[PDB]
This record gives sequence, C-alpha cells and structure tokens, in this order.
Amino acid sequence: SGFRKMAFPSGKVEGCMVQVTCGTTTLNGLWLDDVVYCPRHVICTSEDMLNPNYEDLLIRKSNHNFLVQAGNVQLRVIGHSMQNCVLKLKVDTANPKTPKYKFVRIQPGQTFSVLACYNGSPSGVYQCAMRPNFTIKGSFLNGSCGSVGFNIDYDCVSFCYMHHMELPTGVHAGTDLEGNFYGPFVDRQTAQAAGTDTTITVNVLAWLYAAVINGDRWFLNRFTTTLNDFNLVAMKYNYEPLTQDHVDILGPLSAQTGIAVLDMCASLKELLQNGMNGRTILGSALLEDEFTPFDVVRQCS
Amino acid sequence: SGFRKMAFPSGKVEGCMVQVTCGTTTLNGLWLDDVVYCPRHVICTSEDMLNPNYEDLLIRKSNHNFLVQAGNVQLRVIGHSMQNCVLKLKVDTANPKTPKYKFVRIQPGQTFSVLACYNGSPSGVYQCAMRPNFTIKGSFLNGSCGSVGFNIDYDCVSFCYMHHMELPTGVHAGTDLEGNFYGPFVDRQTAQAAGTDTTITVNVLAWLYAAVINGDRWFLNRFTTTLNDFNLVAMKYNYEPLTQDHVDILGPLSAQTGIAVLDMCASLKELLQNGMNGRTILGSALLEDEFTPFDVVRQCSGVTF
Ligand SMILES: *CCC(=O)N(C(=O)[C@@H]1CCOc2ccc(Cl)cc21)c1cncc2ccccc12
Ligand SMILES: *CCC(=O)N(C(=O)[C@@H]1CCOc2ccc(Cl)cc21)c1cncc2ccccc12
Repeated sequence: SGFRKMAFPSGKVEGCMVQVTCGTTTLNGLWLDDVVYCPRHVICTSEDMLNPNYEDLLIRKSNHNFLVQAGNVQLRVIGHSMQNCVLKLKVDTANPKTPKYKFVRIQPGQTFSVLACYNGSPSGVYQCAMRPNFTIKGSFLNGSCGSVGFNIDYDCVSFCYMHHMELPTGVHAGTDLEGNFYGPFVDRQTAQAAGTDTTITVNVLAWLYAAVINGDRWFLNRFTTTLNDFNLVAMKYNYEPLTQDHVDILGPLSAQTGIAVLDMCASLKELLQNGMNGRTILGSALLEDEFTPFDVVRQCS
Repeated sequence: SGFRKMAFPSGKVEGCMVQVTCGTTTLNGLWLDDVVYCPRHVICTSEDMLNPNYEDLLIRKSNHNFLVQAGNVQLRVIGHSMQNCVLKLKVDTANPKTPKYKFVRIQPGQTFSVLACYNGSPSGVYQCAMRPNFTIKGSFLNGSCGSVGFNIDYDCVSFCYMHHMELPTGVHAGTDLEGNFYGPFVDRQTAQAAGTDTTITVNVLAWLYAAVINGDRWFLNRFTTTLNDFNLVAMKYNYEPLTQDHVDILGPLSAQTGIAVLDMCASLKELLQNGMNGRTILGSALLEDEFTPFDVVRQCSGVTF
C-alpha cells in the first residue's frame, strides 16, 4: 500500500551523463554509443543570444573547440552535426555503460523522470509531467541544460526530453532527443511565454482511482454524468477536456474498482465545486495531475 | 527555479540490489563486498511469523537453502549470520559495483531516498522522511522487503534504512543496516500500530525558505516570535518543538533570504492559526515537511553526486 510520486531508478541514465564545454559555456551531454547529444545553444556567444544562426555558428566550429569530459576522462570529438536544436558530437569512444535505449516524443499529460545534472554530474532525480502548455515544472538551475527526461521500459530507457531553457514564470522548456521543441518555443533569448496552464484531467481521474484502490473513498458520490456535461464544468475550472480516448484508457482502473469513468467524473465535478473541506486524498490537499493511468496501474501492481 | 521532491541518483544502490529466496519467500538483498544483507523474516513462512524464534530458525537453515541471484547470475552463499533483525549472507563473490559506503542510523525528521525493488530489481526511487513516530510513508507492495533507504554525500552512499513491514494504516516500518528497528516495532505478525504522527517543524521552515528563494512571499509578515511562544503554539497543532539546534541549522537559509528564523516562525504560526486562505506555497495547499534544511540548500544551489 501507499502512493508516492516515484521516479524511475536513474542508474542507466547516470552512466551516460557527460560534461560538454564550448568556449565559456559548460552544460550536460548524453553519451550514447559514440555520440554525445546536447543542446545546440552550447555554441552560442554573447552576441548570438537574441537571433542566433546556429547553422552559421556550427560551420565555424572545429571538433577541437568542443571539450567533452566523462568523469575524469576527456573524450575526443571526431565529428559534429546538428539535428534541429540538438548538437551531436561524434566521439572516438563508445560509452561502455550505454543501456538499451530509444528516443521517444511524448504527448502532454505524459510523465517522466528527470535526472538533473550540473557539469556532467547527476545531482538529483525527480518526476515530471509534460504540461498541456508543453512546459515542464522542473527544478533546474543555471548549468542544468542538457539534463534529460526518461522512462524505463523493463530494461530499456526511453529518452523523451532534454532541458534547454527556463521561461520567465519559472517553468521549463526543452526538446525531444531529435532536437524538436515541445511547444511553441525557440532556443533564442527572444520574448517567450508559456500559454495558461491547465490541469491534466485524465491524470486527476487516474489518481482518484489510485486513492480508491488505497482505501480513500470519501469523495465518491452516487452521481454519474455525460462526457459533454463533465467537459463543460471541468473547462470552467481550467481542466483539460476529457476525450473518449481518455475514458477508454481509464477502463482497466474502472474495472478494478467497480466505479464507471463517468461515475468518477461526477466525483471530480463535486470536488471542483466543494473543495476538500479540510480533507486530503492520498495525503494531498490539492488534486494531483502528474500520475498517468499507466503510472497508477504500475505502482498499484 | 522550481522546487521538486528530489531523490538522490540511485545508480550506486541499483548495482547492489539482488534477489534473496528462502523456501517460498522472495525479497530483496543489498550486496556489498562479499555480504548480502536482507530482513531476517525471509527465513519465515506461515507459523514462523506468528511467534518466531529467529535464532532457532536460522540454526536449522543451511547455506544452500538461501538462493541469491544478482541479475542473471546465481551467487553461492558460503556463510550466514544474524545481526538484530538483519540477516547477513556471506557470498563467494565480492560485488564489483560496491560503492564507497557506510551504515548510518538517522533521526526523525531526516530525509532519505528509497530505491523500491521487487525480486532484486529496482523499480522506482522516491524521497521520504523518517516520521517523528518512526514510520515512513512509503510506497511498498509485497516483495518490496529488503528495499533500502540512503543518502549520498560526495561519492559516499550512507545506507540508513531497510524495509521490513507495513502497518495497518498503510505506513511502513524498518531497520537501520545493523538490523535495529526505527520505532517500537517488532518483526512478528502481531497487533502493532504507529503512534500519532507529528509535523517536522524545522523541515516546514526549510520549505518556507525554499518557497521564498523561488519567489513565493505572500506568507511573510513583519512579525517575529520567541522560541518559547512559537513552541507553545506549535505543540497545540501537533508540530514538533523547535530547538536551538534547528534554529542554527536554518541559519544559512536565514542569511540567504534575509528572513530570520524566528521571523519565519511568526509566518508559520499565522499559517497554523489562520490557514492558507485558498492560497498555495510551491504549488502545495499543505505545509510540506519532508525537505530538511540541507535538502533545500542542496537543491537551491545544485550540489552533484
Ligand atoms: C543552460 C541554462 C540556460 O541556458 N537557461 C536558460 O533558460 C537560458 C537563459 C537565457 O535565455 C535563454 C534563451 C534560450 C535558451 Cl534555449 C536558454 C536560455 C536555463 C535553463 N534552466 C534553468 C535556468 C535557471 C537559471 C538561469 C538559466 C536557466
Ligand atoms: C516483504 C513483505 C512483508 O513481509 N510485509 C509485511 O508487512 C509482513 C506481513 C505480515 O505481517 C508482518 C509482520 C512483521 C513483519 Cl516484519 C512483516 C510482515 C510487507 C511489507 N511491505 C509492504 C507490504 C504490502 C503488502 C503485504 C505485505 C507487505
């Protein structure tokens, strides 16, 4: 029993973290086989902050300009190329600790673990969700760029995120491992702002099912609702609308607890209307939205 | 910016997790050098847990009864002994992935990372605090026994907890790596209950400092208080009393933010007597008490391991 926000064990990812230095900028790189992946902004100078031409900056670089350090060993850069906003540094040594891995692009609402690093050294691991506005609410300081987000599929590491920037509101933006940003963000110092964040409704419902599995039933009610009426109410509380895909995904939890999805939706509508009234659900006074239906099944089984 | 509940990177500990099987019971073991540590209740089955004489049960067991598996490799048990509630299985192979380590006993309020495992395989890592009632509010299923709690300082792993049991309220109990339980618990199937839990006051104060470092200042007020006045109020809300040791430990955060400890105590006293008023602190509607002052400095300054 018990329900915790749990990250994946980070060992497989720690053995891939290296330090990448280019001029006066130092950040983290992900060393997989003979390639080190890192944010392309590691090549930016003091004048290319607002309008960098990364293709123009990278052409002017040589392999000897990139300092890559894996622990106490300096790796030799033998090639460099750019794929979108990620720089790929070909090195002369394959990482012997390279786990089984894949690069995945995730959707909003998906969760993942972040191994926060500084100077190529892992400092902490936490759990995140890709917000509906495509930002992540991380904990990153200067020098955390190149830290990665991942999930672990049995023995396989699925890399889904690489950290690039902090927006003015303190939220974070980054790319998948092919260098494509999540959201309408650019690796430029131009005025950028995240859209208004909304609650991941499907994840709140999954967490209410986790609470019922763990014995917490006080918020249940005898009502049901149509999907359209639930969406109309939920959108007024800045909750994401729930699609038929989300209803189907909650099916196994609905079958496990004996509470239909639309019955649980009526509990959620009531919670939004009344608040908690001094009560907590799974030790929380707010509705938690960073547990997916898959996370709930995995942790409760 | 940002403030998350963050665990230590678990790699150094994952390389020590093995599976220990004795009869029909399978749980986790911690393989350090040529010794595998695990809960001694692995030698129990059905009648054994009701009234166990662990010394009598262990004497009857042979080395070959213990099946130890490290990944896809079976380790051979060449000796066995018991230290309190932990079983130590001497193996014929030293763990090549043994990190620099020490066994430490922690105090209530102290936090640590838990590497939750099943069948010797790490499945998740989470951060928690040793509650004042000596339980931990973990997330553990059957087969999680033997999972360990740890901290990392520099490149040194300090093992502070080993999981043994779940109490009827869903909270968890375990021992240090010398087999001594945290709290008034015993490793026997008998009626046991945790004492009433209290809030780790020094940790709430550290988390309020983390909130200020991150820009959340709505709860700050012009007032200060005495340690005596604060403790009298706090103890009525089931908060742990704050000692001069706790005030000194918060010193660096008080210097960094310009909010003296007793100044922050006055904010906390108002937060208890008046509530949040619909507001949140670091995205939370409750006061968080599972971040120590050291955790806050570490996360808000980027110390690496
Ligand atoms: C490697 C850190 C870094 O680059 N951070 C930024 O957000 C940059 C600051 C200047 O503006 C900017 C524009 C575009 C891009 Cl892609 C990056 C930046 C950064 C990332 N995470 C956390 C941070 C905390 C404090 C300062 C900078 C941070
Ligand atoms: C390794 C699992 C286990 O032993 N768990 C227990 O709590 C035992 C259940 C029977 O009573 C008992 C008495 C004393 C001791 Cl030391 C252990 C037990 C166990 C541990 N964590 C989570 C669990 C979840 C569900 C069942 C059993 C759990």
